[PDB]
Amino acid sequence: SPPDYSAAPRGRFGIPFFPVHLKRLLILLLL
Repeated sequence: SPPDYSAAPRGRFGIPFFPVHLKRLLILLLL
């Protein structure tokens, strides 16, 4: 391809490590 931009933004409309805490809820539910 041409190069891409998948370097996830943060501190302005972006994806920090947020799904950790939530997937940890699901893992605990399973546990």
